[PDB]
Amino acid sequence: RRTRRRNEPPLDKGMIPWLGHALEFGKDAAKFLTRMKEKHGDIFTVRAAGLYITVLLDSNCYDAVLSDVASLDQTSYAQVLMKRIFNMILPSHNPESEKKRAEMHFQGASLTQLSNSMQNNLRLLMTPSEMGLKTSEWKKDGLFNLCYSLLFKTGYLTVFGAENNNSAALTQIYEEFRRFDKLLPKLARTTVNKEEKQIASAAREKLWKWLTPSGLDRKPREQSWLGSYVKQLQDEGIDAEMQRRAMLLQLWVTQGNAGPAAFWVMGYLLTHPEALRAVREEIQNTPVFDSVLWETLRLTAAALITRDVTQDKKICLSNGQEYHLRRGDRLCVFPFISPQMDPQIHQQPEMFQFDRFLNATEKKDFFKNGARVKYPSVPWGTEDNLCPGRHFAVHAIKELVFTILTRFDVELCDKNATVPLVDPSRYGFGILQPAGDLEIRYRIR
Ligand code: HEM
Ligand SMILES: CCCCCC/C=C/[C@@H]1[C@@H](C/C=C/CCCC(=O)O)[C@@H]2C[C@H]1N=N2
Ligand SMILES: CCCCCC/C=C/[C@@H]1[C@@H](C/C=C\CCCC(=O)O)[C@@H]2C[C@H]1N=N2
Ligand SMILES: CCCCCC/C=C\[C@@H]1[C@@H](C/C=C\CCCC(=O)O)[C@@H]2C[C@H]1N=N2
Repeated sequence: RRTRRRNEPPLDKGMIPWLGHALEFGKDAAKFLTRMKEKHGDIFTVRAAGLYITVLLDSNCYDAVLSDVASLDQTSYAQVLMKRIFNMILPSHNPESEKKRAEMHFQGASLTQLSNSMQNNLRLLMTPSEMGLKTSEWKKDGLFNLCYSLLFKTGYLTVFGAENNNSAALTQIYEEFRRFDKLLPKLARTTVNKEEKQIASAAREKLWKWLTPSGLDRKPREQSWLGSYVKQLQDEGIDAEMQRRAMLLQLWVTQGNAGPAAFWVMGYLLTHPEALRAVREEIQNTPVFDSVLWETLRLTAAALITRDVTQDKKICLSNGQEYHLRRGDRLCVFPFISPQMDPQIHQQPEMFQFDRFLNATEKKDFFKNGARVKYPSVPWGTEDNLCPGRHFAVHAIKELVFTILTRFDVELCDKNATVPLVDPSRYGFGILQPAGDLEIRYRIR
């Protein structure tokens, strides 16, 4: 029987013994945590599957709290998730030497080269023939499926240097990946039913084979990002089978957000003609588009930054009140709920307004009840630990949007359509994914 100690957050066990709020937290994390915020405020502790999870939603505390890596561990949870989702183990892996390299390969001159290759690869994949325009003037597709297809294939070819895969082989990989990706949330939660466990297992196995071209004598490039990664695993005594499985882990890490983000960007522009105009005008340093991307990320970048509490920690909210986390609990931080979707910070937060971050110049002054908000949106995580793939991802999103808007005419099938609702299963996992899709048609401009 867990009991609240002095200055611990509000405690909400739910009614189901042991299990607590696990189901509901899992089904839709935004709805459930919003519910709890309303009930309890900016900090509260929830029971889920025998564990107690403290959630911090006071955005000005995020950095200072998360900077404390002595009290807050990413690694052990990442292990469990790695096992549950990717059917993977990496005994004796040092995550530190590979965190450093991920940061170096995706910035500076290293990023310039990858971005160049990304551009070249996107051009190869946006040929009339690649766009399915060999049979008619117009081609019907879902905007989401199209945006993911194009960025997945570009990211893949660029980051893995997998030109060994032909046009139809890339389509097969993407489609298999999608079956895996679709199931990744349930898989992360251990909520997979019989059929879904089999589909997941089947997709993983095809991908493990396809992503490592075993039969080919392709000398590894050990100075590349992916090559140095495999070499490290090999030097750590990690067997060939696990190397093969790490490829699917690295595929998700690098390809599972950008295409989806580009979908939302395009979705919002196609449904907001004034935003589309201001972007199209600009396409002839891009302050407008910058704002459009940042708005899109406010609405759809929903990582649930999670940590295990390794030691008791005293924590302070903006009002000065003090709370105690206890060793063995989890801590979650959710910038989606606040600041991104906080109505006291961004008025009408459910609405896409392209200029939200433009003055009458970048808008940088934001407030909650007269308090300065340093970070009005937090898609890349916290200032101490910013996503190392962000510059690459933004480049890629720009490149797709630019290209589509310039070389294609793209129309919504239903003239009055809006962007689909969000598939709530996605909250916590990065860029959100549409419930259904946005039906479009396109042609060579
Ligand atoms: C729209 C695109 C993306 C978004 C919104 C996003 C979001 C995030 C967030 C919020 C974190 C912080 C995780 C944490 O603190 O626990 C993170 C970390 C990370 N991201 Fe991304 N990401 C994106 C794209 C990418 C891409 C394209 C790559 C690879 C090229 C990538 C690689 C990584 C890696 C390796 C980390 C781990 C940092 C660490 O904890 O050591 N991400 N991402
Ligand atoms: C505890 C899980 C840590 C996972 C560390 C690997 C980072 C993965 C990033 C992901 C962002 C994280 C989303 C929520 C993961 C939970 C967390 O990092 O606390 C996706 C893929 C890549 N960029 N975007
Ligand atoms: C939502 C995220 C789910 C994907 C799982 C993320 C996996 C994260 C691993 C992290 C730590 C996991 C295991 C390290 C210990 C290896 C072991 O003993 O199995 C970092 C980055 C990657 N490898 N090291
Ligand atoms: C990685 C963040 C996205 C996950 C979406 C929410 C799902 C599961 C967990 C939440 C609790 C909900 C169910 C507990 C089952 C997870 C487990 O067995 O570890 C919070 C955040 C994560 N760990 N604690």
